[PDB]
Amino acid sequence: PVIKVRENEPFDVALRRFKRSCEKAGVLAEVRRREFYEKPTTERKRAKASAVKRHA
Amino acid sequence: VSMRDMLKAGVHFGHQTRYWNPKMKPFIFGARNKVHIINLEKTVPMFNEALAELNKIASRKGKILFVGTKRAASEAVKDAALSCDQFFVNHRWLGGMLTNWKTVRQSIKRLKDLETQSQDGTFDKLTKKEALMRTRELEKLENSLGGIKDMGGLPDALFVIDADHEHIAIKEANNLGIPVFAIVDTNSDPDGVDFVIPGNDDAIRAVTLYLGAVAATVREGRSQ
Amino acid sequence: MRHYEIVFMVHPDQSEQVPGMIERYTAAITGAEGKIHRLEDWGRRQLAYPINKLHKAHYVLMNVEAPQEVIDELETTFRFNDAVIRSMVMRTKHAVTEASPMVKAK
Amino acid sequence: EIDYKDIATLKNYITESGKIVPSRITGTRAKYQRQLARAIKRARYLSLLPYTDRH
Amino acid sequence: SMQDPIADMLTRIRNGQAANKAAVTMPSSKLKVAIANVLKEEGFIEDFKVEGDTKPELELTLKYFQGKAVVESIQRVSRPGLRIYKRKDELPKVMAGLGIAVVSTSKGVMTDRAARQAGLGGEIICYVA
Amino acid sequence: SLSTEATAKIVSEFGRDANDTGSTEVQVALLTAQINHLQGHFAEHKKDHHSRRGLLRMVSQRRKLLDYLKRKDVARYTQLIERLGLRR
RNA sequence: CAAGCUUGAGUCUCGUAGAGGGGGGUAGAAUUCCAGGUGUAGCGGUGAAAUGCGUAGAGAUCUGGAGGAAUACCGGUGGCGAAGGCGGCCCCCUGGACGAAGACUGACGCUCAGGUGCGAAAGCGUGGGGAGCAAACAGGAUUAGAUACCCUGGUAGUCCACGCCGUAAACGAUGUCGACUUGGAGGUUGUGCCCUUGAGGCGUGGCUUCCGGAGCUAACGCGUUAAGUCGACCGCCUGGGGA
Ligand SMILES: [Mg+2]
Ligand SMILES: [Mg+2]
Ligand SMILES: [Mg+2]
Ligand SMILES: [Mg+2]
Ligand SMILES: [Mg+2]
Ligand SMILES: [Mg+2]
Ligand SMILES: [Mg+2]
Ligand SMILES: [Mg+2]
Ligand SMILES: [Mg+2]
Ligand SMILES: [Mg+2]
Ligand SMILES: [Zn+2]
Repeated sequence: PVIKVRENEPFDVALRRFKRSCEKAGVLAEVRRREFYEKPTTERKRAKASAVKRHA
Repeated sequence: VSMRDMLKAGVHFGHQTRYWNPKMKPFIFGARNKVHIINLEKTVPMFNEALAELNKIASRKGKILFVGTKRAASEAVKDAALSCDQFFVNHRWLGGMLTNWKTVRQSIKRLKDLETQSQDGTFDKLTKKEALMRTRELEKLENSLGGIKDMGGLPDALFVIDADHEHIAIKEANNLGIPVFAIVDTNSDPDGVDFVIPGNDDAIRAVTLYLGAVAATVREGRSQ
Repeated sequence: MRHYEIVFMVHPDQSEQVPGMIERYTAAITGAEGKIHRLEDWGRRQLAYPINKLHKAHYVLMNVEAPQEVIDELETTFRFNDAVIRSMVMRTKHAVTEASPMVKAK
Repeated sequence: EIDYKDIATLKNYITESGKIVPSRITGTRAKYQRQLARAIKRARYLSLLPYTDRH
Repeated sequence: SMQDPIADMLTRIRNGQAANKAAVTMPSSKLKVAIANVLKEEGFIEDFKVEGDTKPELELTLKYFQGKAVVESIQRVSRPGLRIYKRKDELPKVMAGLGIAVVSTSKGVMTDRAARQAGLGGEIICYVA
Repeated sequence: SLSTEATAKIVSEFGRDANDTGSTEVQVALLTAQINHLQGHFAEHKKDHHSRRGLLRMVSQRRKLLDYLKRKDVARYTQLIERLGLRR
């Protein structure tokens, strides 16, 4: 998520862009995911569970 | 009724392929546009055969309960039912109307007490809340029990619009040995029905056709 | 005979040896009775990311029909040769003989 | 039909930071998703595409 | 593998019957045809046919009564894993005689009743009621 | 597996012709060839257990064919194994 | 017992998909470390702290280099394998599965006590390797205690080769093979047909996920991938503790 402010665009709008670029890019989610070791069995467990919830 | 006569109303139209109940394989012509098309070759003789037994039942002073609570057709079932001096259920069927008739019968007494009192007993001197509050009760009872209010006993037959929608009523009948005549659409279960009439059970044009036919044959069976 | 798509990219400072490397490679394929089916000298081209602190590098493309022995010789001599900063042989189910998107893209 | 050399087509399927776009977003068939990712991976090694926005 | 084709026959009948099927069909064999004969003659099926010469397919027309299957039970008795033979004076009867047992004798396949009356014993192929 | 030229060749050698592609002798020759080629493979790749289960299948399968043949025509069997240099 | 038969089972041809196996190369991200430039008083860690690290200049930033280990995105009730299990890219060696068409062999089949082989992790032996993680162990905390949970470190081990071990909730807690029995919505992967005239229209195989019908079941639930209806062969159970 690289951003370049355009002319006569307020610092705020550019910022809001930037934060949404990272929301889009999944940075913090990604960093959260890796802060700590997850066992393979555990991430397979997570994967099934979300497949399941993704039925409405 | 005629094969030609039925086809116009769209009796032949059914539900989609995806919603069918397999038991109804025999009565489906085939399908087009992902919609099941019922067999009118099968419908008419079966329907006529339904009318005959109804005609017989009506000719021994048999009481016929029309059942169809779809909002779209609720009125048509009433006029159809009243046109032949019989009884109906045209809004949500109260479970146990037949199987628990002794208890539901009390509500009928309540109905009559209420419309009688509101007219001959008249009141109209009220408290100002009772006018609507008693009408409230009377209003409710009327939709629920307006059609069977004078039925007196258990009916001798049921005629039903949509066997799946009205599965409750057809099940009570089954338990009481009361024969069930029903419009049974491609998606429904024909097992509860003694005389299965397979055709559309939604479209007001189709509904009125069977019903218009049903009420007419009662009068013939009545007129003797 | 197996078919291969070969790509090798040469250190720009040695771009002048590239003619010779082609002549030689061909001769070892024709020499093992293989065929050569498509050859594109892409010349210098900008890199997507730096490699060995280089931007740009001479590219060459080759589609070839040849045995394992000569293909073996080619994979090693690409390691050997220090001019070749990156290379890749990939197997292909059949010959190819249309311009690559590179020829068209210019 | 898909070739790692067709960087024009390959670009439609990567993000601003050169990350492969999942089949979900693109709505690309599952057989070819794989074919694409193998051509994007091939194209990356040959520096015809970036791995990351960094470089 | 397919080591008892008679159980297979019994079962194809039983299951198609349970599935209110109009007919059932199976690879043919003299022994199947001999059993089908007894079933038909005792009124447990309508009729049967075998079609083809080199790969004969046998077909049984099932039978229904009060929207019910005429065949109430149909079970294998003797079997590849345990052959059952009986003597004339030991011949079982099914449902106290209301059903039948199919018996294979020196004089071909017939019912318990038939074999009894003809002074014979045999391999007890199945019960039917 | 065996090459189409090397497969076709054995069928010629042990079959009634080019199309006698399923005779017992042919089937057993083809298995023989592939077993002996794979002798080379597992010499270098001892840790390729998965492939080996496939080789072991070719073996157990050739064994069943040889027994059937022996049962049905011992004379055809002796020739076949001597010719393939088997049994020791 | 003898001759057969072609539908079971094989063989042949051409293709398809795949983290199936083994070997060899190679890539870019990051951590840690080494060497420097800029910079200066903190960094780090926690619930709060302290141990720890930094004026021998840390941390932060930029640059170059060493090394090991794992391969983001793709990625998915996706795929492959007998099971264990298998995921960056490329090549080489190799096993299995499936489809289309027709030819060939002619019951060559199913199951399998004993036997043989495979078999996660931890563990063992010899020699390598060693970034990160981390049993043991040390130190700081918490606590009434705290041989723990948390923090700062950190050895075996985790990695490679060649041997050993032979066990797991090694699970679908469901043995293998075959035949038969209503349906709906999807995923995946072959293949025949249709102005390919649209990212489609009509069929036909393999695998798979979610519902559900009869039937089954103590119930939960299973339900054409059966826990339904049958047959062939094997393994196993016979109250709890003791074990
Ligand atoms: Mg680094
Ligand atoms: Mg293969
Ligand atoms: Mg023959
Ligand atoms: Mg060790
Ligand atoms: Mg610790
Ligand atoms: Mg040790
Ligand atoms: Mg155990
Ligand atoms: Mg279910
Ligand atoms: Mg149920
Ligand atoms: Mg005990
Ligand atoms: Zn309807």
